[PDB]
Amino acid sequence: IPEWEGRAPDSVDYRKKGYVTPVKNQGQCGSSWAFSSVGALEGQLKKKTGKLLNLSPQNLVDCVSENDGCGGGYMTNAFQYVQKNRGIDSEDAYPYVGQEESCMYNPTGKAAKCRGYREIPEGNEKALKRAVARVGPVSVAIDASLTSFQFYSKGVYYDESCNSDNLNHAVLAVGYGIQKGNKHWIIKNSWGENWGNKGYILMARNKNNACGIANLASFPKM
Ligand SMILES: O=C(O)C(Cc1ccccc1-c1ccccc1)C(=O)O
Repeated sequence: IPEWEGRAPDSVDYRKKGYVTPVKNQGQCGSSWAFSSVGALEGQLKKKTGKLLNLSPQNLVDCVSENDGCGGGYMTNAFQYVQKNRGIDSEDAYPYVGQEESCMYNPTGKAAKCRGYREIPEGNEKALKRAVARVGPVSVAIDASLTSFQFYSKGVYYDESCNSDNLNHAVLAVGYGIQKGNKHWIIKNSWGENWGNKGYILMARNKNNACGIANLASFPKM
């Protein structure tokens, strides 16, 4: 029963399974791509080794040379860096500063490795669902620019004005399900525990790829 085949469960929540580290705060730096990347790596590290450890977004901000540090970046590029670098440091060994600095990677602080990555077929929410169910938390990019998104508190978020072609923010899909009849994705943000619902938002699922949720989705292989 390969990932893209067979019975995917109705709901999944990796927070309940010890796959998800505490919600972080990226601060004034535009590094959600690095927080989304470390989130997906943290999930695979837990699955592979049984240990849950904060990995270093600053390691990615400083060292993934073609990403733009606090100016944006692609999670695919972050996974490729960890593969070619033969590791990524832990948060404790390479702590978050909130601004791009010179690369200070140290193998002594290495906490995970990467064997490559796969991308979800663009716009395909069924493939994203099967990936979350079979692999673990998946990095995704969304339009987070709307006031309705930024001041979300509860419920399943849907806004017809969300622009699936304006992928301005990277987050982590840690599960999916249904709430009062409304299908959703369970999304870990990087705006602190004070944002949304303890740092999380439920985003509409199977509603025409709302906010672009399946347009730039990927996971690392480990
Ligand atoms: O197509 C989607 O995205 C799913 C549905 C689904 C996806 C993947 C594997 C199985 C199912 C499924 C179908 C019918 C009953 C129970 C489960 C959904 O609509 O939630």
